[PDB]
Amino acid sequence: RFLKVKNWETDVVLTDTLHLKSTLETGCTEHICMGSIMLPTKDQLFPLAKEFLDQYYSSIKRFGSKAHMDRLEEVNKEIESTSTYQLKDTELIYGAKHAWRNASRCVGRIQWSKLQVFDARDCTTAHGMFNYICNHVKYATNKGNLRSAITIFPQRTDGKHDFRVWNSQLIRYAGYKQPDGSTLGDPANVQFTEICIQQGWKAPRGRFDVLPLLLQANGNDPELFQIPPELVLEVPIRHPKFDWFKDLGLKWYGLPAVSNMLLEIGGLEFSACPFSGWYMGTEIGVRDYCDNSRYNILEEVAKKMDLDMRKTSSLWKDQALVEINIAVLYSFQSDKVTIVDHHSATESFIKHMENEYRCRGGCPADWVWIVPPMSGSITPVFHQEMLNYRLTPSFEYQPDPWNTHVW
Amino acid sequence: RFLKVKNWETDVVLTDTLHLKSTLETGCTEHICMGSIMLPVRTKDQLFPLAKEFLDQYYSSIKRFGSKAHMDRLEEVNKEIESTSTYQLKDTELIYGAKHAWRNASRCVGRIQWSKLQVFDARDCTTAHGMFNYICNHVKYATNKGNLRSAITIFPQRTDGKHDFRVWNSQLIRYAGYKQPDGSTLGDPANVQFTEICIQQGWKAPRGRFDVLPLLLQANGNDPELFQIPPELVLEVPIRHPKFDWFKDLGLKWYGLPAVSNMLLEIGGLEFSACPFSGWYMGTEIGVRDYCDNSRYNILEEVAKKMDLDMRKTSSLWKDQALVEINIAVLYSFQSDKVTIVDHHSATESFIKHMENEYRCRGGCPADWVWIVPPMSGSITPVFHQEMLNYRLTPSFEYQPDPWNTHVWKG
Ligand code: HEM
Ligand code: HEM
Ligand SMILES: Cc1cc(N)nc(COCC[C@@H](CN)OCc2cc(C)cc(N)n2)c1
Ligand SMILES: Cc1cc(N)nc(COCC[C@@H](CN)OCc2cc(C)cc(N)n2)c1
Ligand SMILES: C[C@H](O)[C@H](O)[C@H]1CNc2nc(N)[nH]c(=O)c2N1
Ligand SMILES: C[C@H](O)[C@H](O)[C@H]1CNc2nc(N)[nH]c(=O)c2N1
Ligand SMILES: [Zn+2]
Repeated sequence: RFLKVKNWETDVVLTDTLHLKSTLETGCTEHICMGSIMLPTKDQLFPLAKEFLDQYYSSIKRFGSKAHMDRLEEVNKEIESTSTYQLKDTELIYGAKHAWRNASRCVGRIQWSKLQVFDARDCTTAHGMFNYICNHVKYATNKGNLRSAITIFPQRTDGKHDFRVWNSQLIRYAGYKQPDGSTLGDPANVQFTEICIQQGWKAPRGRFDVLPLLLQANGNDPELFQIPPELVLEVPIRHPKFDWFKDLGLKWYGLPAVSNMLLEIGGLEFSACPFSGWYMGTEIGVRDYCDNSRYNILEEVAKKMDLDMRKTSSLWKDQALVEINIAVLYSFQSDKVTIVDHHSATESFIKHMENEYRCRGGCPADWVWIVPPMSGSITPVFHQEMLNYRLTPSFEYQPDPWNTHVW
Repeated sequence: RFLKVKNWETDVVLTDTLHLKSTLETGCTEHICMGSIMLPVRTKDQLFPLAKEFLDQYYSSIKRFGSKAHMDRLEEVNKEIESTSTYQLKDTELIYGAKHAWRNASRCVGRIQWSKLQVFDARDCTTAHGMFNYICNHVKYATNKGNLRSAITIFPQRTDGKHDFRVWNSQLIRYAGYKQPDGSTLGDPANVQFTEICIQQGWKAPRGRFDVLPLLLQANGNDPELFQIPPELVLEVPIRHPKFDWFKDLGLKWYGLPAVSNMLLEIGGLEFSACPFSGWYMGTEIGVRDYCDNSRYNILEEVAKKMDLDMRKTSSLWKDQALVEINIAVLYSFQSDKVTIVDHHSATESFIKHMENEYRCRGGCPADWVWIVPPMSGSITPVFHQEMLNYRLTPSFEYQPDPWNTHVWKG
C-alpha cells in the first residue's frame, strides 16, 4: 500500500503514495496483467465534481475555506437543478494542465504546467471550430518555435450533441489504396481519407497530402475544411551526410496535435479537445517512416546505403533505422523547428519523475509507452520501474465517431 | 471467460482461455499495474493439492487422464506425503515438469525451443564436489564445441529448507568485477559483490577484465565451496567487427554459454533451489546490455570515440550509432567462430510463430512484453506490435534471494 520503485542503473528508490488516490481501473487483476493491451446521472456526477473541487482548492492552499465550501455548495445547487454544471475558467485551466500531468503514457510531461489553454466553450458551429482550430495551430506553431496548447470545445450534454473533431490529429497525411494492390501516402489514414472523399474532398491523390479537417458541432453531421496551407509548417527531410537522402522526397509536419481524445474534468466530458506540443524524433523516424503498416521505408533506404540485405543478422534494418532518425532530427533542427531526441526526452522525464515523487508523492507512468521504440536500454527510462494507474482529470480514448454518429 | 490479444501491425486477433489455469498472483490489481516492476518450509496441507494439479496436467499431456496408472500415482504420492511429508518425482514427471517450467516462462523469448531440452537428473548428488562434477558435464554437453544444446541440471529438492542445494553464482559462466580504490571498476560491474565473496572464500583473483569466476557451490545446506571450471571447458569468442579493423583492439571477448544458475524450479509443489539451465545467446544480451549498459562494461564512448562520431550532443545519435556497430560485431564474431547465436529479428519472428502456435494448441502463451521486446530497435521487431497476456502457470522458474542474504554459516 506504500509502494517503492527502483531504478536498476542508479539504485535510486522512490516511494509512491499517490497511487492511493487512484480512481479509475487498469484492466489488470491479481491473475492477469494487461500492461501491453492498447485499449483495456445527477448521482454519479456530484461525487466526481467534489473530488475535483477538493483537489483544486487544496492546490490553491484554500482547502476547507468558505470559498471552497461556497463553490461546492453552488456546484451542488447547479447539478440538482440543471443536471450538469460549468467550470470556472481557473478550474478549467487547472483541470487541463492536470489531465496532462496525469497522462501516464506521456514522456513529455516535464512541461505539463506550461500549457496554453484556449476556452472554446462558446463555440456553436463547425466554422467556429474551424476558426478556433486555425488559431490554435498558428499560436502553437509560432514560426517553428513550438508552444504547447489545448483548445476546449463545449462539454457533452445528453450525448446527442457532442462536439467532435473526426481527424485523429489536426495535421495528418492522406492514404489511398491503389489498384496496384499497394497503398499511397499514409496507410494509417486510408479509412479516414475515404470518408473525406465520401464527404466530398477532392484529394490530390499524392503521397503527402494534408488532410481536410472534418468537424462536428452540436452533434450535427460534420463538415470539411482545408487548413490554410500557410498554417501547416512542414519539414523536407535530408541527411547531414547522405546527399541522396533528399531524393527520397520525404517530408513531415512540425505540429503534433492529438484531436480524437476525450478530456474528463470533475465529471464533465469534453469530447473535442485537440492538444499539441512537439515531436520526439523517434515518433516520425522510427514509427511513421519504418512501421510496416506505415510509410515503411527501411527496404528503400537500406538499398541506397548498399547494406547487405541478404540476412537479418547484418542488422541492416537497425543500421538504416539510425540514419533515418539522424535525418529527421537534423532536418528539424536545421529548419529551426522544435524537436526533441529520445535521449534528451527520457532523461528529462526521469528528472520529472523525481520531482513528482518529491512533490506529489508519485507519478503514474506506463513503461510500455514511455520507453522509445529504438535503443530502449540505452535511455534511462528502460531501467526505471514505473507504476501505472489512472488519475483524474485525464484524457481518455473514445470510439472513432464514424462508428457512433448518426447522419 | 475468453480474452483476445491483437496484433497492431497484422490485425491478427487471438483468444486466450489458458489464463483460466492461473494460480499465483501477478502483483497487479484493478488499481495498479506493476508490469514494469522487476521483482513482484511447505506443509502437507498445501502440498497434495499442488501435487494433484501437476499430476492431472502430466497425465492429460500423455493422454492417460483418469487411467489406473494415473489413479495409482495420485494414491501413491498421497501416501508418501502423509508418511514422509513430501514426495519424489519419477524421471518422466521431472522431465515433463522442467520442459513446462521453460514453456511457462513468460519473460523468455526463446520458448519455441521449449520441447528440446536435455534434462540432467542430479537428484542423487550429495556434496559440492558432486555438484561440480555434474556442472562440468553440463557445460561440456551444452557447449558441444560451439553447436550449443539446451540443457538443465536438477539437484535435490528442498526438504526442511535447512538443507538446500544452491549454486551461489547467478550464471555458471560470468566474468569477475573488482571495485578499485579510485571508484572505477575493473571487469563486470554486475558481479562485484559475488566476486568479493569468492575472494573472501579463498579464490586468488587474476584481477583482469575477463576473469571467468569460480563456481561457488552449496550442497545439503552446508557452507559453499570454490571450484574452478576447467578453462578448456569455457568456450569464449573474441569480438571483432567485419569492417572496423580497430574493433579487436578494444580487447573484447564473451563466453558462448548463457547458463542461469540462481533460479528455483517449482514442480508439483516441490522446490528445486539449484537447477542451472542453459541455452544460447540472443546477440543483444551481450551487445546491448552486457557491453552498453552504463552499469556494465559501458563501452559506447570508446566505440564512438574510435568511430569519430560527433559526440558533442546526443541528437547526433552517436550512442545509437555505436550501439548498432557493437551488435553487428557480436553477431559476426559468433557466426565466424561457429558458436550458436540468434539475432533479435530472427528471435522475435520465431517467437511470434511459437506464440500463435501456442494459442491454437494450448489456448494461450503467457508473455511479458516488457521483457520480450529487445532492448534495441524495439518497434522494428514484430513483438513490439503484439499485445500480450502475462500470467503465471506452474511448473515454473521463480526468483529467490541471493544465498549470502539467507544462509546460516556453519563456520
Ligand atoms: C511537449 C512536447 C511533447 C512530447 C515530446 C510528448 C511526447 C509523447 C509521446 C512520445 C507519446 C506516446 C505516443 C506515441 O508514441 O504514439 C505521448 C502520448 C500522449 N501524450 Fe504527450 N508529448 C508532448 C506534449 C503533450 C501535451 C501538450 C499533452 C496534453 C496536453 C500530451 C498528452 C499525451 C496523451 C494524452 C498521450 C497518449 C496518446 C494515446 O494514448 O494515444 N502530450 N506524448
Ligand atoms: C534457446 C536459447 C535461448 C534464448 C535465445 C533465450 C532468450 C532469453 C532472453 C533474451 C531472456 C531475457 C533475459 C534478458 O534479456 O536479460 C530470457 C529469459 C528467461 N529465459 Fe530464455 N532463452 C533461451 C533458452 C532458455 C532455456 C533453456 C530456459 C530454461 C530451461 C530459459 C528460461 C528463461 C527464464 C526463466 C528467463 C527469465 C530469467 C530472469 O528473469 O532472470 N531460456 N531467455
Ligand atoms: C492506433 C493508435 C491508437 C491509439 N489510441 N493511440 C495511438 C498512438 O497515439 C497517437 C498520437 C501520437 C502519435 N505519435 O502522438 C502522441 C503525441 C501527442 C502530442 C501532443 C505530442 C507528441 N509529441 N506526441 C495509435
Ligand atoms: C534483476 C534480475 C534478476 C534476475 N534473476 N535476472 C535478471 C536478468 O536475467 C539474467 C539472465 C539473462 C542474461 N541476459 O539470461 C537469460 C537467458 C537464459 C538462457 C537459458 C538463455 C538465454 N539466451 N538467455 C535480472
Ligand atoms: C502492443 C503494444 O501495446 C503496442 O504496440 C504499443 C507498444 N508501445 C507503444 N509505445 C508508444 N510510445 N506508442 C505506441 O503506439 C506503442 N504501441
Ligand atoms: C524496470 C524494468 O522492468 C527493468 O529495467 C527491465 C525492463 N526489461 C528488461 N528486459 C529484459 N529482457 N531484461 C531485463 O533485464 C529487463 N529489465
Ligand atoms: Zn498489470
